[PDB]
Amino acid sequence: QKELQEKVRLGLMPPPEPKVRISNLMRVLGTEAVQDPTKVEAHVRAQMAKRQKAHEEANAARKLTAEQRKVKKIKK
Amino acid sequence: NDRAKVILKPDKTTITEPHHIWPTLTDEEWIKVEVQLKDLILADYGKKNNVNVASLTQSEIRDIILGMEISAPSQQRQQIAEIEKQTKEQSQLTATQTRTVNKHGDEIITSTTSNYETQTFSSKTEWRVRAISAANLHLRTNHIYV
Amino acid sequence: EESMKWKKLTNAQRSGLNQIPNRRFTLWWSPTINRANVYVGFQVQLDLTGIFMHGKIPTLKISLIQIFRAHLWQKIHESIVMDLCQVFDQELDALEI
Amino acid sequence: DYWKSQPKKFCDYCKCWIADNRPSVEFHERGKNHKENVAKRISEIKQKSLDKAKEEEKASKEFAAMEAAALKAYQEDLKR
Amino acid sequence: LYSSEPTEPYLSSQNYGELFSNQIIWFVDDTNVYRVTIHKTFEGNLTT
RNA sequence: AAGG
RNA sequence: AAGGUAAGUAU
RNA sequence: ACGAUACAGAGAAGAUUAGCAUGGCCCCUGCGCAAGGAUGACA
RNA sequence: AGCUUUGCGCAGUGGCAGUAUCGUAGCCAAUGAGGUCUAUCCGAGGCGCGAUUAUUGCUAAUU
Repeated sequence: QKELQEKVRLGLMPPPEPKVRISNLMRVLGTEAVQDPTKVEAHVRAQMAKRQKAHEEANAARKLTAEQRKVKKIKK
Repeated sequence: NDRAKVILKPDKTTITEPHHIWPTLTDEEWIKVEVQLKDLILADYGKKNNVNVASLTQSEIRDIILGMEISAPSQQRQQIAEIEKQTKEQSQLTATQTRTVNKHGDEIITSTTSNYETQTFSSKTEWRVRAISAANLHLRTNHIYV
Repeated sequence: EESMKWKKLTNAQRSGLNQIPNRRFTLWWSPTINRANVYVGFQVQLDLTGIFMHGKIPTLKISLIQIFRAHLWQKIHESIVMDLCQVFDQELDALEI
Repeated sequence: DYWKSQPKKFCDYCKCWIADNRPSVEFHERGKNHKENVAKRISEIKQKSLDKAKEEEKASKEFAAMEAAALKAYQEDLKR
Repeated sequence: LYSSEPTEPYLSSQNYGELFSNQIIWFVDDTNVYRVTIHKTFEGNLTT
């Protein structure tokens, strides 16, 4: 956390945008949600899908190959 | 009402099912439709209020879209705000000399700069008002009761 | 007064905040406490105001200072004078002014 | 009944507190005392700058002399 | 000292965000309960 | 700015 | 006789 | 040596305000690490 | 070949509580911390001190 804060303050990293959900949509951007409801909904869902995609990519990237699963099992 | 109906159907291809009140538009099309409707609302508010839609802030736009009414303060309310608040950046640029008395009852001539009791009463007899009153006096000349 | 009741404050701050009920009580009955018949003595004219204090009633003086802030007395006099000016301007011909 | 204290301005030159509005500030600044204090402050700033310059040149001279003496001592110790 | 009836919570432009909760809300409008239609005839008469 |  | 001084900045 | 004048005068109150993320706790889900449990399958 | 248990990470979603969360080149502690109930029985941290908007950051306003 300290490293991320130092990166943000130093300018190497952009500041973190607020996390927004469906229940959090109005509380974060009520002024923007009134003028453009569908656009704000699309932006919020895009952020949520980006978070989910990052989670899946992290999980899958670090996944034992099917042959590698056997290699661990064939060795133990 | 009339323009909004035309906006709700950009093309004759767009149709409404008998059991749906609103047109069946895709998720992306609704963004453009909402933008167009917001532009309608802002433009008509500007037309009715003689203001430009560019200078309206996000909070003002939200208030316009909602039912919140930004009513212009009355002439009485404008005067109340002036009295209720201290003079804005009061500048004592004008000095007035009046004949007064001191705390010991001695007649004295004092020069004062505080901007109180300095309002000017523009009367109907003051020549400054009557000068512009006599301007364009030929309007009364065309219509006569001979 | 309600908001400050539940805030972290020092003893002096809370002691100062317990006087508002007394100030309200004093100004409610001010035309009675602030009398020359009640407090026999000299009069002191409140600054920026036409109010005479017949005694040091700081509980009343503090709340009278707020009411006549921003030169309210002068503004009232000026507004009344201006309104009478418009009244007499509207009746120039009828009153032969 | 909420008490709002009027803003107050502190004149550093005269070391006094005045009301923070255009009339009072301009009246104070236009006064003789404020002008005298400003002139005195400018004179003191100039005097302090000149004194600091004299002190730093004296310190540079003293350090140069001490460095020369130390270099001579180190040289004669090396030759020993 | 106050004269007007005590003010109750009102749906304003500030608490508008609080409206979007998971609880059930209803919007009751009686503007169009008694409704009439008038037409302006070219003769200057208007009908109801 | 004026007074002892 | 008091418990009744506003704190000032200018001239 | 006050006071008179001209100016200011609210002459007694961090009155602050929302959003998000961290942190605590408790599950749930996915992935990795290290161990292990129980069971099924004909020539 | 699947299934599944425990512990440790890494994330995601969700819920709860801000009279509490940490820090320990301070001290004591399974060679027993701490014991109102069950005591020839219970078995783990306790104490002192320090930090604080009863964890801490940014962001947006007013300033």
